[PDB]
Amino acid sequence: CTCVPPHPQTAFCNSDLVIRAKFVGTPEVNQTTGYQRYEIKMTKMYKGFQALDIRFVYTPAMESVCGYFHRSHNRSEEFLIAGKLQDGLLHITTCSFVAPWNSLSLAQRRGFTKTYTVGCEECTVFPCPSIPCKLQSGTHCLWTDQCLQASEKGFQSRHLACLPREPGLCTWQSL
Amino acid sequence: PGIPKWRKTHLTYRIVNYTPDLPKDAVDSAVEKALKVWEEVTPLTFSRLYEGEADIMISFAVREHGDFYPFDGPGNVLAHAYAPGPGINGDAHFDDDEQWTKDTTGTNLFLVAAHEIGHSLGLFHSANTEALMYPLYHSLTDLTRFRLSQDDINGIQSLYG
Ligand SMILES: [Ca+2]
Ligand SMILES: [Ca+2]
Ligand SMILES: [Ca+2]
Ligand SMILES: [Zn+2]
Ligand SMILES: [Zn+2]
Repeated sequence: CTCVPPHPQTAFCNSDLVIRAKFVGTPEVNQTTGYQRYEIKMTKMYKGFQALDIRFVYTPAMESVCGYFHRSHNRSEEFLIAGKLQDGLLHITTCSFVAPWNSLSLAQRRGFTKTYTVGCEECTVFPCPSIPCKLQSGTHCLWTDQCLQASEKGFQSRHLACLPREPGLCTWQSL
Repeated sequence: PGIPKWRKTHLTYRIVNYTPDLPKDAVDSAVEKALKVWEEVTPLTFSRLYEGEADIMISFAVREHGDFYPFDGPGNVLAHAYAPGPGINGDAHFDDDEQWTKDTTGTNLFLVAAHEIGHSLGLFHSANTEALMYPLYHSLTDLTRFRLSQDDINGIQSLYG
């Protein structure tokens, strides 16, 4: 399994659900489908009010094939989960944006809560691997953090949103 | 508790499939080099097959794809592989919704392949950011001076010695 985990704003915009939750049990493996599921208590929801509260998160049963394995033993630690809705079930991979709420920056919590959704419709955080990167559009913000863990630990990831300054134009801004 | 490793030391591989982002040739070199990083530190050996079923089947796919775990378009998951075994096991899948490149300008086919072959030989992810078996893609390797990490050699040599 090989990941380029997304910028938080991207994670917000492209996930079907965005919530705070606690991890309550051990996953159950379900070998008919190929997926294991965790039971979770949701504590807050930021994106996804066009559904049904949710009690489970699903993910690939093997690490090799991008299964999320939950390292923390918690049991009260709130985590931010950003995942897609497959057939009415919350799905994540090890590439998803999943992180302890407390470990996020202020600019990351503001933003998950309010700021990010401003940039979803009109703006795009485009991942820059090697510089030079090509800028494909004026509404693209180049993500240039080249931390190995850019998503968790990068400056732009931890402080900046990709917001419109005017039509046709987006730039990195500070929250 | 189950530690997967191939029970033979001679394996086979087949590139069943080709991405358009590269010549049908650079693709071969990529895979070749990625098999080679693991063969150089172990007793493992690799024969190539051009027809039939190999131990390690290498393919490019998009979205719905043909197993339990669909790809997701550009970004996030780039590839995945299965631990040693018969069938789908041993195989490595690459999301062709990335731009696969010889160098660093895109997603480097060699780098990702080397990691995924690691899975085909029975390696799990490394918590070490220096390792190839770290699950984030090392976007900044220059490739010129790429070497196999010590955590990685210990891993593959604990399996095949
Ligand atoms: Ca196989
Ligand atoms: Ca992908
Ligand atoms: Ca492609
Ligand atoms: Zn992996
Ligand atoms: Zn697959």
